[PDB]
Amino acid sequence: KQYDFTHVPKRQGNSIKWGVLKEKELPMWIAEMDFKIAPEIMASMEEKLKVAAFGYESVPAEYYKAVADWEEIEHRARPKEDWCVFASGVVPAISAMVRQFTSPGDQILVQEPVYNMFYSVIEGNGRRVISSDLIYENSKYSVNWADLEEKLATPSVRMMVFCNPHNPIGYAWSEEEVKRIAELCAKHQVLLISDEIHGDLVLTDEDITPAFTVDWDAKNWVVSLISPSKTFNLAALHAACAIIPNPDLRARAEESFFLAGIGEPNLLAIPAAIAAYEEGHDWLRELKQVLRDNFAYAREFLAKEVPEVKVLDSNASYLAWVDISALGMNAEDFCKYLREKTGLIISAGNGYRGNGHEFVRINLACPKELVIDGMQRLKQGVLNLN
Amino acid sequence: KQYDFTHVPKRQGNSIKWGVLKEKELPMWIAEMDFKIAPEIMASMEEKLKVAAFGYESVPAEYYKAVADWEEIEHRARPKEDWCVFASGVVPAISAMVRQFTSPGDQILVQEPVYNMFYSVIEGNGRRVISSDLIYENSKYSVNWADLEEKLATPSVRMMVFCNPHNPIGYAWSEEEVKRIAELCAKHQVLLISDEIHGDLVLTDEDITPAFTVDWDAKNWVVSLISPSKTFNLAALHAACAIIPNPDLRARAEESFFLAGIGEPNLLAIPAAIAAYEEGHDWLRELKQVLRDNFAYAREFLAKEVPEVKVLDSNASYLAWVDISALGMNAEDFCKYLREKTGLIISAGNGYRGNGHEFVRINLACPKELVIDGMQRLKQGVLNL
Ligand SMILES: [Ca+2]
Ligand SMILES: [Ca+2]
Ligand SMILES: [Cl-]
Ligand SMILES: [Cl-]
Repeated sequence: KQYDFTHVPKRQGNSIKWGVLKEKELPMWIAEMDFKIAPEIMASMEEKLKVAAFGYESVPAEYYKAVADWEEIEHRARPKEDWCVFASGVVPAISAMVRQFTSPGDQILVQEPVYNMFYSVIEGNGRRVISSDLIYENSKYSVNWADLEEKLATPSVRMMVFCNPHNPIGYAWSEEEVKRIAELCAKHQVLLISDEIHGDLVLTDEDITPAFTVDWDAKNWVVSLISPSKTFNLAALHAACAIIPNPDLRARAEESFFLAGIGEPNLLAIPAAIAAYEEGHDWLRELKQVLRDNFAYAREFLAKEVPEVKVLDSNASYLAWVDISALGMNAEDFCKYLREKTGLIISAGNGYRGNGHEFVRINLACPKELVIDGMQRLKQGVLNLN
Repeated sequence: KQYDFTHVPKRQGNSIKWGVLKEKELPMWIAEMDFKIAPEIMASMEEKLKVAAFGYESVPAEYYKAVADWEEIEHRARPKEDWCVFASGVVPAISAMVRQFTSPGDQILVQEPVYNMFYSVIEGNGRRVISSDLIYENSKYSVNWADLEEKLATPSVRMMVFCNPHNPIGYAWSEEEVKRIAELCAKHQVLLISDEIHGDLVLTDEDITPAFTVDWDAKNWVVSLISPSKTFNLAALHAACAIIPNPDLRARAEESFFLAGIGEPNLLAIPAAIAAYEEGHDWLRELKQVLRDNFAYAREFLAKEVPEVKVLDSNASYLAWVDISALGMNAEDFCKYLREKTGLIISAGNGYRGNGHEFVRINLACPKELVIDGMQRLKQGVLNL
């Protein structure tokens, strides 16, 4: 390989993932990777530090050009650069747009189970979550299209937060799916906020369909949100981008980002994001193969060794979604037991709502040696359930 | 000198201060310095980059300890470490608190002329600015205390955004003034948001009185906002700290920061702020020597060579507030003219409201040679009018 995917980066003491651990505990919960970032990103960060003065920065045209170039090359989906607006994070941009584009008490639609932060930003802002729950049958999730449309058609339903690809299930929607969702939203005058943060991590020979690509009959109703954070192991960089084709919505979102204090870059966001999006292609290619290898190992190991659990077929993300229903234990209980008995720390599905209490989420973006250790621990934990 | 106050940092192309300038142009407008940062802070940033993976960060106890040690050493005012809450920036924290601690339509009190971004975050959020204007007489500003109180006691006036020290005028309020303002707010059930971002830049023997030092029960109505950003030339670091003695108000503020997306540090904020506040004392000491020398030169030069303008007396900040009323030109017009004629770029007072249309603001946090150049350009501008 061209890059290092074998050694775990040594963190400083205030790391969430690696701080405040007990001896020999193995964290596989929170969505950050245990790989070094692309050295091309590191080089840009080092060069920027050498300025040795960190005053106010603008977002340059080159930022948006980088975003468009990356989407073109990786997804054959080139947005117009004028559509693009810097924000310091995806979830903060969602929070700002909740406040700008809905009123207190309004309902915002999601598809449960889904990323727990969506509930926080909706409910924390005094909006109300409504779900069109994903249907779970024969170990796969699907949409109830009539139920989704009925809910979208509700007067008080004003926005849809769409996870594309969908976390935690790891599903990159088909083109026809994304188009149908956009069409339904536009039809019912519902803003479609498409959170595309996992969009570079499709592991099959498929690709995402960014919301911004939909036909002009619906394109004015959509916002696509992307960031290098998940793709490149840069949660703390605080660089993201909203892609908003409608100019009036775009102006208003931009104002909302400035109000929230999320519209101006920190001292690294610009050079580091530009380096990721212009020079990170090769590193990503290699990462995807490391991830495929890890998922293949996990799937084979659990199928053969722990038939009590079922790793869902998923096509995107570095997070495995594992049906633990056959164990007959609430996931929160199971994960607490597992950590106590084995030191393995994985995420309980409960906070994703939907049917999440029957699932655990396992982060596989780590060296193979850590995956092996974790699988062994998970097995021992299930075996010891007596 | 132990540290470098003579070379201007060479910026990348997206710098606001230096970014789009004509050859020859001399920017002395926006409040960032033309000095390299303390090497101790650079060292901490370099060390952090070694991690080469930048996942999620907590705020360590060491961060609050650093803040408290800094305040103790530099201001003789140690906060309890428990009072402290990280935020990604002072203005963004003010914005969050406007939304959490007031309702749409409420009035938020300032003292004009004052930092223009206070108006943006009040009005943008759908609150209404109200001012108790600072009275300008005999080349000095003062407070109209009866007017201030009348406004604070108005039912719809819910918060005061208090600039301590006051930008753009450069005034570090006395202990008695800060205590009085806090009392007035508390008595009238108004939250005092004390923006203390210029507090480490008092250039006289005077020192700031942080709002968190006021006696109980007024103390339960105050929030002190600090940051290494102005002190250390770190605006883009996005590290700040709210100091909030009232535990319930503090928890609510923290919640508001997370809700807005400004509660989580970026991948440099923690080590860099810790370095600044633990190891930055000697650099700051030397900086104040250079700033005093710069101000002394500007005052001497303008008194002798440009009697048509008047630099107001100020005890804090690296920004000079200069009365240009004798020129008989709106400040915005004069600054445009000045830039065209001489290439000097200074801030028109208009945007600070109050009586700012009669003033210009000049940033003196640059090498002495740039100050000498800029003062000469100013002279050239004024005399050629
Ligand atoms: Ca193929
Ligand atoms: Ca076996
Ligand atoms: Cl709207
Ligand atoms: Cl309140």
